[PDB]
Amino acid sequence: DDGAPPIMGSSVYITVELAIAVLAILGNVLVCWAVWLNSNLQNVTNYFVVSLAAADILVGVLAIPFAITISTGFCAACHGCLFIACFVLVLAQSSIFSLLAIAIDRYIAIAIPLRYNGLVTGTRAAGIIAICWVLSFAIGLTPMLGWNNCGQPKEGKAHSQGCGEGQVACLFEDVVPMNYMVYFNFFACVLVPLLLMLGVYLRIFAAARRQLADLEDNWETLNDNLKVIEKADNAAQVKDALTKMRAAALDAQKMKDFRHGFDILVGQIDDALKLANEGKVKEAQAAAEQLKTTRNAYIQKYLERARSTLQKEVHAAKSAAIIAGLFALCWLPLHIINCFTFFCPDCSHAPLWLMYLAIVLAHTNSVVNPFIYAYRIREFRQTFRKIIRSHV
Ligand SMILES: Nc1nc(NCCN2CCC(c3ccccc3)CC2)nc2nc(-c3ccco3)nn12
Ligand SMILES: CC(C)CCC[C@@H](C)[C@H]1CC[C@H]2[C@@H]3CC=C4C[C@@H](O)CC[C@]4(C)[C@H]3CC[C@]12C
Ligand SMILES: CC(C)CCC[C@@H](C)[C@H]1CC[C@H]2[C@@H]3CC=C4C[C@@H](O)CC[C@]4(C)[C@H]3CC[C@]12C
Ligand SMILES: CC(C)CCC[C@@H](C)[C@H]1CC[C@H]2[C@@H]3CC=C4C[C@@H](O)CC[C@]4(C)[C@H]3CC[C@]12C
Ligand SMILES: CC(C)CCC[C@@H](C)[C@H]1CC[C@H]2[C@@H]3CC=C4C[C@@H](O)CC[C@]4(C)[C@H]3CC[C@]12C
Ligand SMILES: CCCCCCCC/C=C/CCCCCCCC(=O)OC[C@@H](O)CO
Ligand SMILES: CCCCCCCC/C=C\CCCCCCCC(=O)O
Ligand SMILES: CCCCCCCC/C=C\CCCCCCCC(=O)O
Ligand code: NA
Repeated sequence: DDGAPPIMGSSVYITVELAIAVLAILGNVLVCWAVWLNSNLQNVTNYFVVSLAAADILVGVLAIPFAITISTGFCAACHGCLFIACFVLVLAQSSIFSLLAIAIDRYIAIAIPLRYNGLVTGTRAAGIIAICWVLSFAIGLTPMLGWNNCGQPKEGKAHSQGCGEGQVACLFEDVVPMNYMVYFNFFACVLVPLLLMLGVYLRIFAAARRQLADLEDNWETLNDNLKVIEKADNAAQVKDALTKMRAAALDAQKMKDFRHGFDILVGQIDDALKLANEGKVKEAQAAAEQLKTTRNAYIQKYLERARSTLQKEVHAAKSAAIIAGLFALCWLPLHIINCFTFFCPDCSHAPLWLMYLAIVLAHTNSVVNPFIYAYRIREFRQTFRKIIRSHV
């Protein structure tokens, strides 16, 4: 009619989809290759990273070819059409499970580092990954379980396209119910987990900030109470300061040169405490001055290393949170459009070109994670360089 031949816009959409598919495959194969090759990348966190890269490889290999297919409106048995339409929901759900697992993994690592290695193992991670893939199929293919529009085929459209008996024009919104897409897929299965992830990341950053402040508080307490002892004028004041220092030292103690340093510190505090209890103020103060040598030669090195470890965990959690935020940024437009279609039947449907933009944007998310790893994680970046240099 008055509209341009459909193959022209179709050709642009399909070409862009194929470009995205190539890049999603290439980048995420590289991710999987790096983890396979580099033992420094083989940890539980990165097993979920690989599960996420696998979902993104399958966006390129399967979901994008399926999206290209369903954009034609080809004649199909309705339940086969549903599979074509819904398989991408499986991969998105799997991604959400991987993203949530990564957040939780980093929370356990910062909140209870002493039991992380005993609690979060590779064997348990592989079990969780398998369970999450099964649940992703069940959630994303729930329309194949009967929550579909196949009982109400658009017969006039099927007839105009010459479809056979029992077939429909395979179009996403004709077969997939929008109440499923909004209430079940978006609200329950996407939005709630993303808000949960946000809460987990808030807890991670709050715990890091609290632990860093506790490190500096213990350091300040050590130096303040040293001054208190130096300008004390009786044995009772030295004793009070040393008793608070001994509790802090044990509290900071909670590796061989680390343990020797705290062993020295507590012993030296005990030395001065014994002199103080005998009422020997000058001798107690001189004994407490020895603590400065231990503080410079050991304690300050522990403080710097503890701080450095925490800042690396903050940096790693920020990298993970960026990937979760980019998943939300890339998928929200499509979900929001579905909300308008569903909740505002008096509003004109979002136009075809905008839907395809939103679909392309969702698919582009399967391209971006390898770049975040390359730019933010040195161990990935260096391994990528080795693979590319040695093999391309
Ligand atoms: N909703 C939706 N559609 C499609 N494809 C059909 C596009 N067609 C939808 C109708 C539109 C139209 C415009 C003006 C007048 C009538 C009709 C044309 C354009 N694919 C999807 N994927 C996800 C999706 C996956 C995860 C969350 O949402 N929603 N969705
Ligand atoms: C392991 C991988 C590579 C295999 C991929 C198999 C895919 C391509 C197969 C599995 C099930 C198939 C669908 C099953 C039924 C129908 C209904 C029919 O009227 C049109 C084709 C259609 C829509 C098929 C398209 C192709 C399909 C999606
Ligand atoms: C054994 C594994 C590896 C195969 C992968 C399973 C998927 C891709 C295939 C296997 C069998 C397929 C189904 C076989 C037959 C039909 C009946 C038709 O009316 C609609 C499609 C539908 C419902 C297919 C949907 C997709 C399907 C579930
Ligand atoms: C997730 C972040 C980036 C926000 C994205 C907001 C996008 C998805 C929003 C902002 C403005 C919105 C549009 C505002 C008005 C209309 C006209 C109505 O007849 C159909 C929906 C439609 C076309 C909306 C679709 C969704 C929309 C494009
Ligand atoms: C934390 C944030 C990102 C959650 C996402 C917010 C979503 C659920 C919000 C943002 C804008 C909202 C839409 C804004 C306007 C309208 C038009 C109205 O006639 C029906 C509801 C509808 C369609 C809203 C539905 C819900 C909506 C899509
Ligand atoms: C149409 C059907 C298409 C096929 C869909 C199949 C989707 C299932 C894909 C699953 C990919 C999962 C890969 C994820 C692999 C993660 C690595 C791992 O778990 O190893 C850790 C342990 O070994 C350490 O002890
Ligand atoms: C690495 C393996 C990747 C798989 C390659 C497949 C790429 C082909 C892309 C899209 C499939 C085209 C489907 C055409 C729909 C039929 C149109 C119609 O019947 O009207
Ligand atoms: C569509 C919603 C899914 C419905 C709920 C399904 C219930 C599955 C829940 C948890 C799985 C727990 C893992 C148990 C592993 C058992 C392994 C074994 O028996 O050998
Ligand atoms: Na993904």
